[PDB]
Amino acid sequence: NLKQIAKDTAKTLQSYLTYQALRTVLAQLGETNPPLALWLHNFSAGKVQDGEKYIEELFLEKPDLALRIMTVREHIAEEIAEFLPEMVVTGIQQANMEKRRQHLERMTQVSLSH
Amino acid sequence: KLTYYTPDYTPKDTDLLAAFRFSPQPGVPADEAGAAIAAESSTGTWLTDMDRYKGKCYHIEPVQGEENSYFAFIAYPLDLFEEGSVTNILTSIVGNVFGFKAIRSLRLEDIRFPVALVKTFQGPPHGIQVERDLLNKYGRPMLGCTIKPKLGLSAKNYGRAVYECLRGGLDFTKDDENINSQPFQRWRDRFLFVADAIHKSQAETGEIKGHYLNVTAPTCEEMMKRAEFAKELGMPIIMHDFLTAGFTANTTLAKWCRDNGVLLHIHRAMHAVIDRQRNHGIHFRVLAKCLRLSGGDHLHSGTVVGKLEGDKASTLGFVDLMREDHIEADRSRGVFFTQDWASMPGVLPVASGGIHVWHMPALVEIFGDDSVLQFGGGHPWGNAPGATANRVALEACVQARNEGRDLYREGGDILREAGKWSPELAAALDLWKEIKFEFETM
Amino acid sequence: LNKYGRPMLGCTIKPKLGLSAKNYGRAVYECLRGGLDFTKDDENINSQPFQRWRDRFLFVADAIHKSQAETGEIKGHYLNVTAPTCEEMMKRAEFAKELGMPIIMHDFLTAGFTANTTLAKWCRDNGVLLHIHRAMHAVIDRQRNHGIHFRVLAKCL
Amino acid sequence: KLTYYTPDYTPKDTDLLAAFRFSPQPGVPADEAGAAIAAESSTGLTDMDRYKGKCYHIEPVQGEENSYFAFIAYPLDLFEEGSVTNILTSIVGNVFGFKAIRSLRLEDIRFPVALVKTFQGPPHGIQVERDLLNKYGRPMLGCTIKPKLGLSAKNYGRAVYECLRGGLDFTKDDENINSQPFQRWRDRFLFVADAIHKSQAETGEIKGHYLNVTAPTCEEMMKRAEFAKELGMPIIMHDFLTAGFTANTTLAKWCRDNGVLLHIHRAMHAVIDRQRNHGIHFRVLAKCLRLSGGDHLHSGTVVGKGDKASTLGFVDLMREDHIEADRSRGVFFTQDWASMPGVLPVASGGIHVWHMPALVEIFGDDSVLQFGGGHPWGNAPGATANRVALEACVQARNEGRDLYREGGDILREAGKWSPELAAALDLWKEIKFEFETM
Repeated sequence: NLKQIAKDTAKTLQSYLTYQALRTVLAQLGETNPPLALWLHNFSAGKVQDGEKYIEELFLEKPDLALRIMTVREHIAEEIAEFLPEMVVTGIQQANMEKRRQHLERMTQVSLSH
Repeated sequence: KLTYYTPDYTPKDTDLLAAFRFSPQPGVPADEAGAAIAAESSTGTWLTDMDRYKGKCYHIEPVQGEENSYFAFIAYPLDLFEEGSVTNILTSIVGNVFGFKAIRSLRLEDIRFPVALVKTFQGPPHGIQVERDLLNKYGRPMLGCTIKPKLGLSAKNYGRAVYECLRGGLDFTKDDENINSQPFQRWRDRFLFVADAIHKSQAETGEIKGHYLNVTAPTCEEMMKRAEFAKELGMPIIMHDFLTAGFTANTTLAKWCRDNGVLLHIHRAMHAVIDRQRNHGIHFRVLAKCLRLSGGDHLHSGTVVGKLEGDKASTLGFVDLMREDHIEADRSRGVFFTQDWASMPGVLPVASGGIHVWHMPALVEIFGDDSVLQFGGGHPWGNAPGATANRVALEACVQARNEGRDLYREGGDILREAGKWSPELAAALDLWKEIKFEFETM
Repeated sequence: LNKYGRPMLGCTIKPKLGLSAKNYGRAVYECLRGGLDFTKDDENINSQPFQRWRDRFLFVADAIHKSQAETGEIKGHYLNVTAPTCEEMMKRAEFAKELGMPIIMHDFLTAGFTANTTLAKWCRDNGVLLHIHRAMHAVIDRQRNHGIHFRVLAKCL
Repeated sequence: KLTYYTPDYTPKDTDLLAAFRFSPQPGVPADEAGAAIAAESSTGLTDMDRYKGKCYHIEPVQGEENSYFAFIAYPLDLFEEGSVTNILTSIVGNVFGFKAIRSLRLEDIRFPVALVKTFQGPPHGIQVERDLLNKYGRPMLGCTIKPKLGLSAKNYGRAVYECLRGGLDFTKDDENINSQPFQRWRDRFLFVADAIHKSQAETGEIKGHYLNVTAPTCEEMMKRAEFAKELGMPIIMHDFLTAGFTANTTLAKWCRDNGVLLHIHRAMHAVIDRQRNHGIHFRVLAKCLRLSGGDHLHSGTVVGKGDKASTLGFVDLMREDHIEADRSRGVFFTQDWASMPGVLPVASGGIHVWHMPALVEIFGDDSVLQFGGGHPWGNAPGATANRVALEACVQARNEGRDLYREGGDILREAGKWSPELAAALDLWKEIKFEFETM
């Protein structure tokens, strides 16, 4: 149930933080090394979905490149993870009451026309 | 001065063992609880050597994480229990101890039946291996399906629908579990027409067909009257609701089955009343070991894919518990004690309800060859095509496994390919336009 | 049996257990079909944790019927009804009869003479042939200086 | 090499264990023999390793040259539950005919607890039986009528009554009396029933007679057993060996169903258990009777004949719940019974009254002292003599006396209170050997 849901979200987040670690090294290497940054962009296109099936694909080819992102994804999560929960909940709660407000205003528009 | 809590007692092999989990009320210490539970289930009164008969609580530990929850292990002398009688086992273990005023909640988690006691039970009337030789079905799980709806359908017509299915390439068919003998479908008639469907479909497919006939009845007399008559028709399989009918009535039926070489399907109606809540009741894991012991060849283990994690591990555990001969204690799969069965035959777990064709590769990778995958409701073309679809999907799955493919990672394709050969399978797969979540990229 | 002018050919199947009913039965068919009159249960085969008699009987019956129709010759297998109680021993013979088997076997010595006298009458009543295995005979009849000679036990049987 | 001789295998508790003594023929190595005996009794797609019987220890019987003890382990799957017959057939069936062995004898068998749990055993057994007969605190008295035929059932009936009223607990049917032309069984039953009813009323003590149900067919045996049940008889007897184990196992379940005690007579046993070098020893058979079903069993007299050491052993085996291996008493492996009840040993034949204090001290309160014939005054005074003699002994023991070095006095003393006991003792002017002193 919930034990299962959180275990999933964490692995998805771990897979998405892998995507974002690739996007930072590509932006930081999009200037210092344009030819090699172009190669990494071609290889990783559509391989983003699974975070652990991506690292196993990059370790099989360029080992120095795979260990870098591993340190990068480790740095990001150790920094931004603390702030996550607050932003998600109050984000959703805001979004939700806002969607309900607009629904009650849509409700009253169907009310007075009836 | 409490002789019912013995922390040093190492259990004998011939002992019965039981693992309870409990929440003690404010004030009650854990050792007071486990001892009382031990006393009540055994002697409990408080010149002889009574020691033999006193059941001992031999280990207590708090549940990892959960606060105010403890595991209590209790040993029971082999002499406490009447032979072949699960009834007596139950009455002895779960009879009273659940009512304690000093306990917030009690849940029975597992029981180690000693080999010495296991030997006093008949067990399954046939069990996995025998039943394959009986039906001549090997190398794949068995396909069944449920007919919807319940009543509001004449015998002639229920029977017709059963034929449509079986003829379409399915092994089994089943009575709705609340179908016994009502004002508009008396059993004698349901049995006549079902028999006719089996004989016809069987001759037409050249394959052994069966329908689980629900002999569950008000009295032992009546229950037998029906099984007796299902036998007369040469039916290879009957079903019985072991829980709502009760264990005594079952033990009886399971023996009769062995005597008449009739396979015995077991539906666990009303199981959820007992086994649902984490904090109270008995776990289905226990009732399954019990159903193994009393008797039965199949048993509804529920599906493993509708329900999520932790059922998974726990269900895998007790599938093993009813199938195998020796089961290593593994806490992570919810198996508290190592269980032997001394060559007592295994029960076929039955994966029931809420599952359609897409689930097929998953089901095979989980349950393997020795399972019964029930399919009750619904394909856009009718019963037979629906059956064919399910059948081809299965055949496609088995071979894909035997060829050496990853039924999790390749389940999609293994079906899509097979679908290019069965339009019935196509129609069915195309009925479920499946959802996948990709996060935003670029 | 309609067999005249020659002795009768039987044969024992090896091994004992560690063989399913379906498969024991298969081996029995292979033999009988190959031109033999009889087949026999290993003498310590009654009803064990991995070959309950009811199943051994089903599959043996099937082999007889098939092989018999295929050879056009009367086939039989000695079914070992030797059992713990007179009740059980009869339960089996009764059921071997139900299958139309022409012959059953019985260990007269380890089962005992009372139990046998009983079975031998039943056989005459149901016209079922009765094969007799002398298990445990060697315990009594081996030594020259002590015991009973098999010659006697044979007159008794 | 052979996979039937495994010198390192430690037996699983759930195994069935067997101890054989054999002389191998000139040339035949011991390990080959133990392995063939193992192979033949058990088995010989080979995941067969489960079902094979293993020979796991061989040793030379001290003193006796060319004698070996072979220990064989059997898996719990080899044997049909509740079948003593199949147990035998699997163990003794064929291993005794080997041309490579000069002689084989089966000494002991450890029945595992998981198998024992699949047998009824005694339909009542010691403990229960007393509660039923109301007899406590002393061994029970019985005696055998003599002769067999040549007595009209009316007279056998009169003779029986004489004994039960004389102060006995039981009388017995001469074991070769089933139904002969001049004593048809139903008549015997009637007159024995009437002898119990009379004598029991007059004494105010539960009286019994072991009615001999042993018959040609099972059908017939039940006809007798249960017409005996119709008469309200407390006990019936059965020749478990000559009748057969199957036939018995049957009767014993019936006895539990109808609450009728079971007296087991061990006819024909000498044909099997006599010879040291060949056969099955009685201790095995005794265990099998306990397993099949029976409340009494003739364990034979002790005071005649080694006999002692070996007899006390299996008396322990048929009475106790747990029995420690002790080779010196004949106990080859430890034996549990898992609360299966004990069988009352029966001391039969050859014993007159002088033996009484011995028999009490050897056997104790849980035994039947059977006294087959003859007191100079008739059956009744004979029965009285033997009762007083016994009562005298139970009390002498309870007071703390030494029944070996005092037996003499204990009887001569109580001998001065029963003139019937006095005349019984008079009959045997004792012989003691003194060496020439002075």
